[PDB]
Amino acid sequence: TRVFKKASPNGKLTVYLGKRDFVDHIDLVDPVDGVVLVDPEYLKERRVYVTLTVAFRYGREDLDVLGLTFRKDLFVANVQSFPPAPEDKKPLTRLQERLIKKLGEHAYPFTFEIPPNLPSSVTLQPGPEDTGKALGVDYEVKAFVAENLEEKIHKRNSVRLVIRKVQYAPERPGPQPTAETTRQFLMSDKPLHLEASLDKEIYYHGEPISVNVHVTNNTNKTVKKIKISVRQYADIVLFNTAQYKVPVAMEEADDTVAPSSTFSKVYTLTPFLANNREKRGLALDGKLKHEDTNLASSTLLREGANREILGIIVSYKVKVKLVVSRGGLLGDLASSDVAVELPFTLMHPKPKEEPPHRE
Amino acid sequence: TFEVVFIVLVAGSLSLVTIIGNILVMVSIKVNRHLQTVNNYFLFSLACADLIIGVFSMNLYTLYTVIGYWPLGPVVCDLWLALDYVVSNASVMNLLIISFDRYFCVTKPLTYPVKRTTKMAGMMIAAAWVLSFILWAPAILFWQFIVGVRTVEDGECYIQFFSNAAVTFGTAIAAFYLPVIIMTVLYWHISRASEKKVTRTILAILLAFIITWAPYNVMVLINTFCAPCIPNTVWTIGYWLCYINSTINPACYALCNATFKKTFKESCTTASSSLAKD
Amino acid sequence: VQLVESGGGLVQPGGSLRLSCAASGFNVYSSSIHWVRQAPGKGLEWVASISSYYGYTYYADSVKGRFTISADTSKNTAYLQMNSLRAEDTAVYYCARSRQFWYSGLDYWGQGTLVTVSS
Amino acid sequence: SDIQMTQSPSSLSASVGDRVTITCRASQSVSSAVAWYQQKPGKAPKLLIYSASSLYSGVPSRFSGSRSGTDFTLTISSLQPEDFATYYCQQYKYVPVTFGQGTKVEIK
Ligand SMILES: Cc1c(Cl)c(OCC(=O)N2CCN(C)CC2)nc2sc(C(=O)NC3CC3)c(N)c12
Repeated sequence: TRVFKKASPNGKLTVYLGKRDFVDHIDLVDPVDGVVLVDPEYLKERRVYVTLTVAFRYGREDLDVLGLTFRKDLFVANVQSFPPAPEDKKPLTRLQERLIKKLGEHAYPFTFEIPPNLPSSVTLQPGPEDTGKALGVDYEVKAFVAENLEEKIHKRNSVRLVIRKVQYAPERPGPQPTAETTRQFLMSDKPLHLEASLDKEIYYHGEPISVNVHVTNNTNKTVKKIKISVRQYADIVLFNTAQYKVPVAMEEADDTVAPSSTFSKVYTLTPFLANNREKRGLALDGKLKHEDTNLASSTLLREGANREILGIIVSYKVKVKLVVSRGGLLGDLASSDVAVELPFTLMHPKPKEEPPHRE
Repeated sequence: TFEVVFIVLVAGSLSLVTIIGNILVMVSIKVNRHLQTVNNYFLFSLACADLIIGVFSMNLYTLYTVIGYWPLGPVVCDLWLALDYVVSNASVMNLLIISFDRYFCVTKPLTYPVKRTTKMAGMMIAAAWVLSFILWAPAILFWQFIVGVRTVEDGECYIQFFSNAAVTFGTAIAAFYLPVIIMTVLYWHISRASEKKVTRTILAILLAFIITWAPYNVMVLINTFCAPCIPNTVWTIGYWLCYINSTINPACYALCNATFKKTFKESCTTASSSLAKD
Repeated sequence: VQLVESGGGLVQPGGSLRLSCAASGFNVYSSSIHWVRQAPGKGLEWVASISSYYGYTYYADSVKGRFTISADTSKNTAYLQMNSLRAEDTAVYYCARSRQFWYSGLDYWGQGTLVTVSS
Repeated sequence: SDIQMTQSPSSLSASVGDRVTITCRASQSVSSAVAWYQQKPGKAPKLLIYSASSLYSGVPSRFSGSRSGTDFTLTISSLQPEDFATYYCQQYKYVPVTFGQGTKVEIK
């Protein structure tokens, strides 16, 4: 079939690699592996090394903090492709087999496995102004030559391919998500009730999300308005643990309800990036070049995963708010409200191939 | 008279020394328009204030210190000495800002560079200039008109309210203590997230700063209480030592600003190929 | 699964007409739209494209700016006010959906509509 | 640029039960980003193969095709009467998405 190749500026170091993506099963990932070809005449005595690096930028290199860098590594691995590691004999994949068959004798394989609990390749919306190597997590594979591992990385004789690791929707749909609450106040004993639910548990990007809500206004008060929202809780792990929260989409409704009455309705709304350009810090599902990706898909974390190592984690929650009037013998436009949240999942199905920034 | 030939040589020596590098960084924001950032413009606001001290203040004070008296007159100590405080207070007021980005970035890296803008950054700069001036310039000028005659003469240029222990007890700590208080805690708290040059630079910027303005602000408690036991032989010691602030401080951060430190001194394509069938 | 299309007919040169088509069972935010020309007895000619989930549109270089495509999410419909007719536009026009994620060809086609420029 | 396509041949007469090939070359390299569609007279066309290899779900596997350099090509394994129609190739790697001159299947 087709495979991806790329040769170093020195024209003599080329890498061959089948799939750019590497799907991530809940506890398994496609082993990332390829074959590198070089003109031995050039290689007087140097050794050829290929390295996988999982970097994580969190501050643009132009940042002003003295000394403190902004590029943490999560996992790197090195392999001396040539000399072809006699003691290290690997079970060459059939892909490497066929590649070897095609190219000459001067090609040599390389094969990295991946730690299971690692983040999907995501990048944070770089906003209008800044440029360069964008933020977020990233996976690269370099190939170069040197006699010493710590020696300088002479640019013209090395080549690197970016790589993305992604996940697809769990084939078995989960339990239908929902929640409910009640609120009472110093006025009387009649806590109004509020239940909310979702059509299903997993949604594909653009699948219209439908909230179903019911409310029983027992108390002698009036709900002024309703505000439904879909928010992107994006946890960032570092030396510290911080969490951001960006409202990805929303809607509101002036469906007032009288005291002691009741009401119910289904609303709907769709998360989508189009109208969410300007919001910096938003998380995107990773890019190779500046290809406009889609709203970063929720990380289907394995239950009880050791999220401490996980650089970035993403999750999407819908949230319903009922704002009411506290007026009366003591009250005005200023008043309190109720809110309830339902987490869910937003991912892709399991297709047979991905688009390399086309159309 | 050889010490006179030696000590007076230090006068001209430290006079223009800090004045020279002051304009250097002050122009790199305009000349080196590529090595210049708003987060680095704050460091330029330092030299913006750190210049006048070594130009007008650190120069004229040497005259009164050498002559033994300040024949320039009280009308001269009216605005001149007003500048020294209003300037030095403004410098530290800015250095407070220079200790928040260093926190905001290192603590919450994502909100900060988006939360600010050059239109809002300028107000974050000039307010430090105005606030420190308005806190000192009129009070130093009103101290006479509020109390009457000038409590100090021009044979030893001194403070107008030098004995008014009312504000001089409070104006010192407020303008000094809380700044140095939050600062040393932050840059340790910032070090908590940290690593060779950084720990070698954190205290470096810190301990240098406190070596400058602490003895003045500390001894400022003595004059308000023990005015006669403050020796004039030492009144210029700290005054000249604290004058060294606007000299080493601009030299303190060029060590880290590698981009300005230089300013003041090829890709093939990803492609595919055919793989044969089984 | 179906997809209706209408809003066409006979128009005069330079004129305008908002040919539209609706997608029964397609959240527009997951299925880009395109329109494509067939000159009667000639090869198909792509015309325009809209991708709601990015707001991007792309028009035919031949008539770039001459027409204007758009969409209506409230009804899951797509609009195209063809304007300023250059006479090379008299043809049949189809509107079709991709998968706005992971383009895999024009998997579904409305019945199109014949739109010709004449006097 | 505006990549052009060349559907060769431009017409074809053939017989029932025959296995037949039709090619089209691209003015550049579009890297297998091509789809083959069918269209009968009057009716609206339908996709047949996307990515130049994968047959669409809902087609008889007698259709096939592959890519060699800038030249892709499809084949039918046995021309049923339902298969006598016009066939288009169309790349999509480079906006805008041009088709080819196409190809029309006639009776022997
Ligand atoms: C700034 C300042 C103050 Cl605030 C000050 O206040 C202290 C005080 O109240 N007294 C009362 C009367 N005498 C006992 C003298 C000291 N005394 C001085 S003496 C000097 C200097 O040495 N100037 C240089 C020109 C010689 C100062 N800069 C200075």
